[PDB]
Amino acid sequence: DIVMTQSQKFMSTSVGDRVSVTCKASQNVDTNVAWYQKKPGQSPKALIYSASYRYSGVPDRFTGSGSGTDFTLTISNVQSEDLAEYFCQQYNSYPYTFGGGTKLEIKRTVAAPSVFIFPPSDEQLKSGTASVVCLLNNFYPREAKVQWKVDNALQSGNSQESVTEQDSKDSTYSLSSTLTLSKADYEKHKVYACEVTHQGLSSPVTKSFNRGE
Amino acid sequence: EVQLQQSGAELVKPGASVKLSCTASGFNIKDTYIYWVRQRPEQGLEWIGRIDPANGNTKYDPKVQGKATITADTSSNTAYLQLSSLTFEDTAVYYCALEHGYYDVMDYWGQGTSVTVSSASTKGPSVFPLAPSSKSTSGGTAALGCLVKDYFPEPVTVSWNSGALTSGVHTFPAVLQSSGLYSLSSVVTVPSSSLGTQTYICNVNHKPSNTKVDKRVEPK
Repeated sequence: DIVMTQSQKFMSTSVGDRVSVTCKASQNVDTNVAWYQKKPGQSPKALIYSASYRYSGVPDRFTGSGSGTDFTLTISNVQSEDLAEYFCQQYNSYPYTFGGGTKLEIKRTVAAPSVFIFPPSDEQLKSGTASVVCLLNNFYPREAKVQWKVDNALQSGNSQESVTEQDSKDSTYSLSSTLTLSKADYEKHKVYACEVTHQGLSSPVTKSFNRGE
Repeated sequence: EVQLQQSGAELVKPGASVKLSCTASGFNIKDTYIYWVRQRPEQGLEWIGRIDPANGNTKYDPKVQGKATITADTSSNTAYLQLSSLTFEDTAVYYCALEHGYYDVMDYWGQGTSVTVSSASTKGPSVFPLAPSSKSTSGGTAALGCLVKDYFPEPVTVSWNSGALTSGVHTFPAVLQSSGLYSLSSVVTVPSSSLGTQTYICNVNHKPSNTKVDKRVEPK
């Protein structure tokens, strides 16, 4: 039973520098290992063959070698916005085994988010539920903090956040904080806000809106 | 050109039989070697097997023998993937690809077919819009979207203006609720000047529950 490894769970590089990904195994084969890229939410892509080339690939922005119990893949970010995960296969013989793969964390400058708040749809009131969403369009880095306030009253646990993948062009991030309670709890108050303490922000910016205009 | 399209996602009960399909489209040739591949949402892929239109001696893979069996079709050259005795470990995203390295120099991957092996029933989601407020404008430019709540099968495809919009799009991953259900939001940034009756729609589609609603968004 042939095995393999990436020996790296996650990887983070700068915008332009090169990065060398390793892939090891327990046997020995040459001019047979291929690689793939699982684009974020998109199918895997034929990244290489035999550690040689690949259709419609980069000119040579990525390149790697290594046979036997060792291998690598270096990628020079010459025109590289690409952010995805990459995998090695033992296509030399059955079970054509694969590997652990490693994620790619493009570093970039700190970016502040643009903030917009949205009230529950008037349609959602017909169910007694009220889902209030605080939105963060484009920002960097990942680590941050959100706080909910309703007429000065803090909120805990009653909120959930959804974190997207990384955008192809700008490396900015996007999160959706979802506050939800019964329309009873909802209609009982007038002023609703989300406080936002971002690592790329001086003071927590608190955006709000009043019900009924 | 080539398409290699597969059927939509499915949901069955633990202890069922399933036979998947992946069409040929442009690969009517017999020299292609299509393989079967699983991808659990925990970022884990595997080689299920392969098949040769001419004598496909491959049909299994160690640690998997007995759980699946591939077969082919002669009418439209569609490889069938039979899967029985299904458990929750079988829950993964599956693919098909045609790459004849000694004849061709390119390949293509199928759209993907998602499987859900759970005891719950299908459930169409709830689509509540997100109207752009006066505070949703930041520098003469606003933003809008919509929310999809409460869909049991994970595959939900949010289109916008019928597959015509892509700028500034941010579709969020399926976060689970305490209700045991998924919810996500599909947002997009737009100019505040588009308030003059520039109409946008969340052309969401839920193939499992046959739930297809294209909900428009309007301020207030």
